[PDB]
Amino acid sequence: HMAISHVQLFSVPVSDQEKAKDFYVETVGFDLLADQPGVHGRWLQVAPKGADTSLVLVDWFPTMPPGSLRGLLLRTDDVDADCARLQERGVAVDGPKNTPWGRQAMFSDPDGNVIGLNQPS
Amino acid sequence: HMAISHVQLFSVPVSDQEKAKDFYVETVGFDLLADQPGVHGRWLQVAPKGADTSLVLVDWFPTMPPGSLRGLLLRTDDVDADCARLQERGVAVDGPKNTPWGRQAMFSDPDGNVIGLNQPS
Ligand SMILES: COC(=O)[C@H](O)[C@@](C)(O)[C@@]12O[C@]13c1cc(O)c4c(c1N[C@H]2C#C/C=C\C#C[C@H]3O)C(=O)c1c(ccc(O)c1O)C4=O
Ligand SMILES: COC(=O)[C@H](O)[C@@](C)(O)[C@@]12O[C@]13c1cc(O)c4c(c1N[C@H]2C#C/C=C\C#C[C@H]3O)C(=O)c1c(ccc(O)c1O)C4=O
Repeated sequence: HMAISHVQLFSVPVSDQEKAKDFYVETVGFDLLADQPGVHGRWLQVAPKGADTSLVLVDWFPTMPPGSLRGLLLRTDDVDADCARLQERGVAVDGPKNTPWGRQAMFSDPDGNVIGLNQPS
Repeated sequence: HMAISHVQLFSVPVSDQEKAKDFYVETVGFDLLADQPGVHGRWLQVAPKGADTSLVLVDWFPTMPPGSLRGLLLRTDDVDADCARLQERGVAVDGPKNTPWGRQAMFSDPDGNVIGLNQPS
């Protein structure tokens, strides 16, 4: 019986990392956990405050070109307010629409990776 | 401040969903959270028991070809016992090795997506 407790982190492919940083931290409001050298380049690691699973903003996997990532869904406690905030902050939002699984919206980062919001029922 | 609490889920590109599911559920030991019809096909969702962030094994994003995903790291309380459990079930493992950020190991799913394991020091 495996001792795996959770996903520590996964990777999002970006091109300009400084730009991605400011987007995920200032615009989307993630916490900046680490920004330092890593083995294949600059390790840039972000997460919603207090979450167990963080995201790494990388540029070193050929198999994941910048902006390729889809099907990422972020849980929020208030999808209307978050959409209002994003729009305020100069991001294009698609939604919020209702769905069988909660109230949802979509937007994209500066490379074109597509991020969902979901507030469950 | 944004009302985003955590990443609800993210996507892992696969070809055969029935193989993938058996791999993640039987080999890697995840719980099966859903196996049901979705928008763009079959919705198949796996997570470590207890965990906030879950994984969807999808086939339908052209920008994420099967087996293309990298830089996924799973947190575990016993990487040594995990690597030996994986090995006895037919999985080629690279590790464990000590790194600055914990004891770490690596393996691929049937499609070639590279999963990491990490037990912190
Ligand atoms: C082909 O797969 C790989 O290159 C690796 O085997 C990985 C993906 O698995 C990997 O070893 C990598 C790796 C590189 C890093 O620079 C770091 C890390 C690292 N672990 C694996 C993970 C990953 C996500 C993108 C990557 C890269 C590898 O270069 C870290 O884990 C790490 C780091 C910093 C603070 C942490 O708390 C931490 O956990 C960190 O800088
Ligand atoms: C069509 O919209 C999109 O392209 C977007 O990618 C999302 C983010 O909006 C996406 O709409 C998708 C989507 C399809 C689904 O079939 C589901 C869902 C779904 N939401 C978004 C999510 C995603 C990850 C891969 C996908 C694709 C879209 O088809 C769900 O969110 C969902 C589902 C089942 C139980 C849940 O608790 C749940 O949250 C579920 O079946």
